[PDB]
Amino acid sequence: XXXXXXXXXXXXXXQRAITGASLADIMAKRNQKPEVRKAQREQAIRAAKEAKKAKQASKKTA
Amino acid sequence: ADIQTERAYQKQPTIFQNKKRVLLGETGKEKLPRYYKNIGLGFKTPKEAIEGTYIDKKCPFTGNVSIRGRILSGVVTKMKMQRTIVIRRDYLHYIRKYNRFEKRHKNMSVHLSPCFRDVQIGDIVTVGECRPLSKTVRFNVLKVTKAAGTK
Amino acid sequence: MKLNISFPATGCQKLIEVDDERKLRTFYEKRMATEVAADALGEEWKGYVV
Amino acid sequence: GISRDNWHKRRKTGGKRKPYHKKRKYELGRPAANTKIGPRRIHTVRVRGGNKKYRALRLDVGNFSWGSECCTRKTRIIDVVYNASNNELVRTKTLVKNCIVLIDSTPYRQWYESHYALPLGRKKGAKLTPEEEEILNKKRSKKIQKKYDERKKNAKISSLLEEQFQQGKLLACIASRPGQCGRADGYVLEGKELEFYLRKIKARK
RNA sequence: AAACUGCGAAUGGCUCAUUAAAUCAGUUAUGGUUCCUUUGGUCGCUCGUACUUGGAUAACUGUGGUAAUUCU
RNA sequence: UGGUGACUCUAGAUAACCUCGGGCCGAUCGCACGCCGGCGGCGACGACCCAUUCGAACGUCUGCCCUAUCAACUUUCGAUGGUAGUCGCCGUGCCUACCAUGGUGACCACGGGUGACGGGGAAUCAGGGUUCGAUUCCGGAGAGGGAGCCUGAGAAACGGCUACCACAUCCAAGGAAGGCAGCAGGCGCGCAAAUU
RNA sequence: UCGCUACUACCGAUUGGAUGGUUUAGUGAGGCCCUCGGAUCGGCCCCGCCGGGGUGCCCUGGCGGAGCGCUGA
Ligand SMILES: [Mg+2]
Ligand SMILES: [Mg+2]
Ligand SMILES: [Mg+2]
Ligand SMILES: [Mg+2]
Ligand SMILES: [Mg+2]
Ligand SMILES: [Mg+2]
Ligand SMILES: [Mg+2]
Ligand SMILES: [Mg+2]
Ligand SMILES: [Mg+2]
Ligand SMILES: [Mg+2]
Ligand SMILES: [Mg+2]
Ligand SMILES: [Mg+2]
Ligand SMILES: [Mg+2]
Ligand SMILES: [Mg+2]
Ligand SMILES: [Mg+2]
Ligand SMILES: [Mg+2]
Ligand SMILES: [Mg+2]
Ligand SMILES: [Mg+2]
Ligand SMILES: [Mg+2]
Ligand SMILES: [Mg+2]
Ligand SMILES: [Mg+2]
Ligand SMILES: [Mg+2]
Ligand SMILES: [Mg+2]
Ligand SMILES: [Mg+2]
Repeated sequence: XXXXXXXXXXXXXXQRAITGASLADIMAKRNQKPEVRKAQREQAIRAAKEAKKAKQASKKTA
Repeated sequence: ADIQTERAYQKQPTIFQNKKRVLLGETGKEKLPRYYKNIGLGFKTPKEAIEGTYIDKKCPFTGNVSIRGRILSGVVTKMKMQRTIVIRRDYLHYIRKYNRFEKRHKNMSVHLSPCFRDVQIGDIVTVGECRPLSKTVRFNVLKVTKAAGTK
Repeated sequence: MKLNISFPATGCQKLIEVDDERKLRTFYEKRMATEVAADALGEEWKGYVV
Repeated sequence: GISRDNWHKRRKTGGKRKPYHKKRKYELGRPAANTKIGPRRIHTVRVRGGNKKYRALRLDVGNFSWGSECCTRKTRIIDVVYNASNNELVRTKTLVKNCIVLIDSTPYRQWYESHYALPLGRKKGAKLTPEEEEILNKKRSKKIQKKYDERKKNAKISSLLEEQFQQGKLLACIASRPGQCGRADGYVLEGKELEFYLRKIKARK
């Protein structure tokens, strides 16, 4: 006799392997935990700090 | 009273009347201060404007217009329009071939502030140019000189 | 009638050609952007929602 | 579309002229924006030069100056009482410049009673509420009571205005043209004009 | 390369049908207005995730349709 | 405070206002690399608003060929003016509402005609004129005829669009696409005019 | 004057025909404006179940299931 209902449909983002990184690599970096990432970050940060003060000494040398 | 003819209230847009006062100053008198401006070319703004009670927005003195442009003169012929008159300017147009002039004339519709009055057909009126007031009216009456036979 | 069918999550397509009046019976009198399960479409489809 | 051009027209004498050019953009007229009282509705138009003209289809609030005591408050508009131009325009309640309009007394009476600490438009029944008595009767300090008392000589109001407050509705007039402007803003009718317009609207009956 | 964006396409070129205080010429005004650009001015004057924020779309990949297009 | 021949100018102070179809305040780019974990040089775009330039748009004064076998004309549907508005980028019967009854005309209005775009100019000339100026500069109009809009700083644009009329192209008959008064060139017209 | 031949314009029924220009009236494509309309496309909530964090709850995450909830385009 009438329609009172307005349907609400949902949008879902699935996962696909992106060319050059297969779904195993995406999930390998995604599921990586806070200890691993924090270690990598602080290590790269300190390597970069060393290279940078080395290049500051290489600025004052020239 | 008698100043307000029209449906709308008749004001002098740049003056604020309703400024409040003591009941000792309300008993003294109500004189709403005129706005009048001195028009520039050395026409002394008539006495009848600065004292006078009338309100006309398009008058050069008591209202909003600025007189800039040509300044012309003519003679009054027909006044049946309200706050405007028709004046005619005569002149001689030279025809080269014949080496002589022919007479010619043009009719101007021009607005006239209610301060000037007793302006009588056939007398000299000097007008000055304004921004367009109406369809045919681009001018404004700056000063009125009587005809040669005034008593 | 040809059907142009698309799997979003897989990211693929196929062009299918359907001549059956029933299979289209399910689709007639339908607006765009409405969900119909594909049943009459074939044996394989079944629980497939289109 | 609608051309506000001058060349469709008789001469000063009245001979019709044959138009030399077909209609030009800049001579365009737009449709009339009539403005009604309701919940706020506004449509931006892009005009010559690329500037925004703000057009008002429905208005509610407008702000107004109570000029005597020199204040201005943001008020709610109620009704169109009078229009010099057109009676038809009163009937449909249309807001144009210089039509005349009823507004809420409220924010004014509040300001006033805060400034002068005096009763305004209150019934002779005199019935009051706690906030009212604490604002009006209040408490003072010596320098304070002298200030307020010094202003009490000043504040007295035209009997007409006084009445208006008692009714809750003030008579005002709109100086801004909502049609192009986007706001209906204006001033309270005081004194001579107020008495005048009152005479016109009593004359409307 | 393409495609998005920005800008230009209102100039220039052609013709003389209309058009008789109209166009137009000299003359003046805009204190009655709009102005991309260019040139100079302004651009911590406001007292109330930032070592960087949100979503989408074109080219591109692909599946297509129509006799037909600078269609989609 | 400053300015004009003259402002209801510019600047100042007070009360408020501020559009969801929103105003300003840089979430941007490059090249050099240097200085005491911090500092910065040159540029590129942007940007509200002044001012300026190119203008544009409306007004002022004076000026046009023939015609009386056109003498009165305009005004219920704006003619002329008044008052308040609407619209517009603003001044204005531009448009509405309400009043007034005006305005033009033998100094030739109004109407008709023009093998009429207006000028700068050309031909011819003792002095005076007469005739011509579609045509390379300046201004106006128009893109088959009318009308109506998008976009934009700027068009009522036609090498944009939407109709109707007139024309005409393609078609698988469902539909689609048109605009040389740009250059060439073709047809027609014609006494009359060039190379795809 | 009459007569013969030729050539021009004129009156002339035919409500003669054709074209152009205005326009009264009726009809009225198409844009623009207003009032609606609301196909669809989102966002926020509502819960269920589970994972991490913070203290039965709170902050998140991961899905899902659903309401004439209320908002934007
Ligand atoms: Mg600008
Ligand atoms: Mg492009
Ligand atoms: Mg540029
Ligand atoms: Mg600049
Ligand atoms: Mg493709
Ligand atoms: Mg008027
Ligand atoms: Mg006016
Ligand atoms: Mg009327
Ligand atoms: Mg011609
Ligand atoms: Mg000529
Ligand atoms: Mg010429
Ligand atoms: Mg030529
Ligand atoms: Mg030219
Ligand atoms: Mg044109
Ligand atoms: Mg042609
Ligand atoms: Mg542009
Ligand atoms: Mg066109
Ligand atoms: Mg062409
Ligand atoms: Mg062109
Ligand atoms: Mg050609
Ligand atoms: Mg031949
Ligand atoms: Mg030849
Ligand atoms: Mg009709
Ligand atoms: Mg229609």
